[PDB]
Amino acid sequence: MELGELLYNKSEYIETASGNKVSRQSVLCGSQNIVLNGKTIVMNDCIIRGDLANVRVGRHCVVKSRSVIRPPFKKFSKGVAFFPLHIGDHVFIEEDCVVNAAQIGSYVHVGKNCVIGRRCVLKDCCKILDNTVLPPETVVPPFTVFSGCPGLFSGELPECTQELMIDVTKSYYQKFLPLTQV
Amino acid sequence: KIAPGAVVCVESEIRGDVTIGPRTVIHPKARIIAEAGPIVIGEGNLIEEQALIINAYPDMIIGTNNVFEVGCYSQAMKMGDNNVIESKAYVGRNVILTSGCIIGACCNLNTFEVIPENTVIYGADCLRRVQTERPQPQTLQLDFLMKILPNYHHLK
Amino acid sequence: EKTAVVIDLGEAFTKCGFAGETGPRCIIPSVIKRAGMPKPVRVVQYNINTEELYSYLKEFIHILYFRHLLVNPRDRRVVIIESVLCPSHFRETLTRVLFKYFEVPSVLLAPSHLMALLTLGINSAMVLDCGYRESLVLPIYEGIPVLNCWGALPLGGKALHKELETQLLEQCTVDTSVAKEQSLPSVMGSVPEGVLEDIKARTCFVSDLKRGLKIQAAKFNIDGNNERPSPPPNVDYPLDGEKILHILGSIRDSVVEILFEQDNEEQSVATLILDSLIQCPIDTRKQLAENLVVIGGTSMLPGFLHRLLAEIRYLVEKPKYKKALGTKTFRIHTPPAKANCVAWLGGAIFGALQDILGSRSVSKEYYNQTGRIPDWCSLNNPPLEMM
Amino acid sequence: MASLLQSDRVLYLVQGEKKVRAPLSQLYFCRYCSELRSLECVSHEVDSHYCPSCLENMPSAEAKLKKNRCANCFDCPGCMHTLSTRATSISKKAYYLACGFCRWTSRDVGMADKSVASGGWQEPENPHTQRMNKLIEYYQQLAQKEKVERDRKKLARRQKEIKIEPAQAVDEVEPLPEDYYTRPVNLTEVTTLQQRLLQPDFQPVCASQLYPRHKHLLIKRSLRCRKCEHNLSKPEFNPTSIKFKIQLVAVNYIPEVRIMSIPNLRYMKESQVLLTLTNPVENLTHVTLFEAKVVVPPKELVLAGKDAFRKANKVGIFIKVTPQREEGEVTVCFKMKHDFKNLAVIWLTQHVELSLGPLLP
Ligand SMILES: [Zn+2]
Ligand SMILES: [Zn+2]
Ligand SMILES: [Zn+2]
Repeated sequence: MELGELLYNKSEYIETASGNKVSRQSVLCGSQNIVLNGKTIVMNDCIIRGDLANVRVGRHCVVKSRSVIRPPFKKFSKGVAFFPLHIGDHVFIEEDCVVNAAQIGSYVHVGKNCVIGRRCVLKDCCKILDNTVLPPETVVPPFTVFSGCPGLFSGELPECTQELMIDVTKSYYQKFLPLTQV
Repeated sequence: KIAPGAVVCVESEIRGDVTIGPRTVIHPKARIIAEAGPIVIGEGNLIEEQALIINAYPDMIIGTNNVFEVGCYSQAMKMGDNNVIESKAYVGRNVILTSGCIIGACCNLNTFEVIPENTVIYGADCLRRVQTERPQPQTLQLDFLMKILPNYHHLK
Repeated sequence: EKTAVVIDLGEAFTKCGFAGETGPRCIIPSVIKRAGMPKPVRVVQYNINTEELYSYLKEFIHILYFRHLLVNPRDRRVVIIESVLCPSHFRETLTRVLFKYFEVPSVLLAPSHLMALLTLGINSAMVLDCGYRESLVLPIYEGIPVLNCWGALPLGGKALHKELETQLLEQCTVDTSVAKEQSLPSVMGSVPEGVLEDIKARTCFVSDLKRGLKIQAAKFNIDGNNERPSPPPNVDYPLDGEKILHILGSIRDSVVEILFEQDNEEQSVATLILDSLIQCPIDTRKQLAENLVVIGGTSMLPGFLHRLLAEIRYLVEKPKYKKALGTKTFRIHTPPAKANCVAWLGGAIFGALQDILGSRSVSKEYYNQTGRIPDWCSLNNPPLEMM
Repeated sequence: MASLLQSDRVLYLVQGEKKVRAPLSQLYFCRYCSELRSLECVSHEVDSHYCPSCLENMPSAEAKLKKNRCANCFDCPGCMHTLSTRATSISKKAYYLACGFCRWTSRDVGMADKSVASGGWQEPENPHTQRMNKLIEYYQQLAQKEKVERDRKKLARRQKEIKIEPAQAVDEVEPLPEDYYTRPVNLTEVTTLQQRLLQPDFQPVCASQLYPRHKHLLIKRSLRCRKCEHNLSKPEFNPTSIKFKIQLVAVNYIPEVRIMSIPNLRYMKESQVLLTLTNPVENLTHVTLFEAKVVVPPKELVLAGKDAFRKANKVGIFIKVTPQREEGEVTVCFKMKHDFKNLAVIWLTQHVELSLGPLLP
C-alpha cells in the first residue's frame, strides 16, 4: 500500500507547538478542557465536547471528518456525574463516527459510520467494523472484533495487529504534509 | 419563532417556517428545513448535533419531549409524544410514529405503517418488539431533561 | 471415559450438541459461510463432486470443532445416521475427511429409528420419522429393523416452500413502502426461504378432517358445492424491506393440505403406516398396530396429529386396508422429549454404551488398513472381527 | 490494518502436510527448525475459558462441568446481546435483568424481581430427566451382561434385574383448540423459529415463555508447531491481559514484500511493477530474487539493518511482468532466497505469489 502523501491545504490546518494539525473548521467546545497529546490530526467538521468534562486524546490520534467526541453523562437520582472521555495512543477514528465511550484504549481502530453506546470501554488493539452499533456499557476486550447491528463478537485479532498499527499511525502523520504547490 | 425557555445555538441552521416549543434545545450543526410547510416542535424536545429534520415536497407536527440523537434523519409527517430516535436512524416520509416509540440506531423506517404505542424497533432487520411490560414511564427521563436542558446550553 | 457426540442431520441440521442429556443442542443451522461465496451455501448435497465436499466438511468440521462445541475431538466420535439409505458418499467422504484430516482415533455409526425406541423402553415397531426430505416409515422389530417393509415420501416440509411461494404469489397485495398495492411478482421475483419459513413456522396449522375436507372443497368447488368455511382473519405480515405482506387467513388453512391430498396417487402421508402393515408379518401386527412412534420435527406442526390420526383411522375403513387387515386401534407412544430430540437422545444414551461402544464400532485401524467400512448394501462386508 | 494495507496481494507458500498460501502477517516462523508455518498447518490447543461480558476466567475442568457457559451472564432472547442486572429501591434493593439495546427486561415475561444481583435466575429442569436416568441404568446392566457373553465366546474360540415400565401410549391426541380457526393471529406475541430453537428443551411458542439462556464462554487458543512441538504463540491465561509469553510472527524473521505501484498491465506487454522489500531485523540481510512471466534482477540486494529507491531498511525494486492470459487477474510467482541468523547462517528460499489485479484490454 503506497501510502501517498495526504497533501492538505496549508491554510486550512493550524500546527500547534505539540505538532497537532487541527482544521479551521473543527468545533472545539470548552477548549480549556480539551487536551490533545502531540502528533494529533483533527479533520474538518469534527466536534469535541469538553464544556462539562475533560477530553483527553493520546499520541498520534487521527479524528476523521464529522466525528463527534462526547463524554458520557451518568444521571443519578441526586445529580449528574461528569465522566472524562479518555482516548489512548495510536487511535484512529473513521468518518461519521459517534463516540460516547468512557474510555478507548491504545491501537484502537473505529470503522466508518460506527455508533458507540454511552459508557462503552474499548480496550487496547480493538477493531470495530463499519456500521457497527455498540450497546451502552459494552466492554470490548483487547484483540476482539465486534460487528453488526447490534455489534456482536465475531472473533479475535492476531497479536501482529499491534505492530502494523504502530507503523500506519506514524506513517499517516508523516504523509499528512501541507500541499506543497507543484 | 423561539418560545420562552428554548435554547437555539448560533451554529444551528434553521430555514423556513419553524416554531420551537418551550424548553426545546437545538445543538450546533442541527439542520431544520421547513420547505413543504411549517415544522411545529413541541415543548421539551432535544435535537442533538447533525440531526436533520426536513419537511420536503413529494418530488410536520412533532409532539412533546422527543429526543433526536446525533446524525438522525427524520422526514415524518406526524410524531407522537415521548419518542426516541437513536443516532443515524432514518424515519421515512410516510412513517406515522405514535407515542412511546423507540427507534434504534441505523434502523430504516421506509414502511407505510402506523407504529403502535410502546414499540421498540431494533436491529438491521428493524424487528418490532411490542414491549409487554409498561415501558417505565419516561417521567424519570423527562425530569432529567427539564432540569438538565436549561443548565448545559447558553440560553439566548 | 468421555462420551459423546451428536451430528446434524436434516431438520436436524440444527442438532449439534454432545452427550449426555445435558448438552447444548446448539443451533447450527448448517451452512458455510465462506467468504467468497454467495451465502450461505448449504453444505449438507448428494451427487456432489466429492472434492467440493471435501473441502467443505473439512472446513465445517473444522469449524464446529474449532469453535463451536468445546470438542477435543480425538476422544469422542459418533456418527448418527439419519438417513440406512445414505449413499456411500458421502459417507465415504465423511470418513475420508477424518481419517486423515482429522485423525480419528473407532466409530460407531447408528440409525435414527433405532435410536428412537431407546427412550420409550420399547424394543418394538412402528417408527415414523419425518423431517427434511424424504420422510421414512420403518417398522423396527424387536431387535431387527425390518427393511423389508420400507417406505418413503417427501416432504417433509421442503416442498412446503413451493407450496407457499406459490401461494403467496397467488395472493396478492403487498403493500409496498410507497403505499402502492403491488404485485408480488413483480416487486420481487422471489421470496427468500427464510421468509417462507418464517411465515410457515408460525402460521401453518392442520385442521380437523371434517373440515379439512371443506378446505379441499375449495378446490373443489363443484357445481358450487363449496363448503369451505370462512377463513380465519387475515394477517399483516410485516415483511422485511419495510414491505407488508398481507396474508389471507385462508392460507394457513391451505398449505397444510398438501400433506394430506388424495390424488390418483394414494394418500400416502397417511398411509405409510398402512402400506406397511400390510407388508409386515401377521404375527407381529399385533404390536405394530397399536404401538406407533412418531419422531421428527415436522410433527410439531400443530393439529397434525389430530388429523393424522383421524385419517388414519379413517382409512382404516377403506376396504382396502380393512378387508386386508381387520381392525384395531392405534395408540401413540410418545416421549416427553420433543420430536426433534429423540435422535439426539438416543446419542446421549449411547455414552452408556462405552463398554460396548468400542466393540460395535468400526476400527480406526481397520480403516486404516482397508479403509473399508461396511455397508449393508455391500457384497464384501469384511468380517471386521478378523481384527 | 492487514486489510487497510492490502496484505492480501502478497502470499507466502508454506510447505507442510497441506500447501497453504497466505499473507506474511498471518503466518508464523518457527525459530527452532527455521521454517515458515501457516495457521492451518499448526496445532490448536485450548488454554483458557472466559466470559466476554463479565471477564471472569474459567478453568477447563470447570467449563466442562458447566457445559462451557457463563453462570452469571445471560443472552437476551430479543437481540442475543448480554443482559445487565439493574436495581430499584423498594420501601431494599430489588434486582432485574435488562438489555441496553432492545429494552427487553425479565418483567416482559412476568419474572419476579430477585433479592440477589446474581445466582437467582434458574433455567427450567427437564421434566423427564428421571426417566432418562432409569433407561440409562437399564441399558448399562444389559450392556454388562452382553459384554460378558462376548468375552466367554472369544475365550472359547481361543444383580436385581432392572425392570423398566414401557411408556404408556395415549389413546387420543389433544385436538386443535377452536380458537385457532377464528382468532386473529398476533405475530408479535409468538416466538420466531430462531427464538424457539434457542430453548431446544421445550421450544416456547409464546414470547412470555422465552427465558434468557446462559452466555456462551469464549476460549483463548495457543498455537504450536507440529514438526518440533515448540510454541509459536502463547497468550497469558488471564483473559484481561494483552501480553503474550511467545510471539514468533513470520514478519519479524522473513523480508516483507509489498506492492507500491502497479502499471497499466496489457496482454504480452512488458510492464515494471514496483515492490518494496523490508528487512525486519537489526542485522544486514542479503536477498536475491529468482524466477504471467516475471523477470527479476539477477543481482543480490543488500538491505540495511532495522534501526527505485533506498531508505533505511527498505529498498524499492522494479520487476518486469509479461501477462500470459488474454483475460483475468495477473498473478506472478518467484523464489526469494535470503540468509537467516538462527539465534535459537542458514539460506532460506521463500515462494512468493503476487496478485497484481485484472489485466487491462
Ligand atoms: Zn461470575
Ligand atoms: Zn436484548
Ligand atoms: Zn520441517
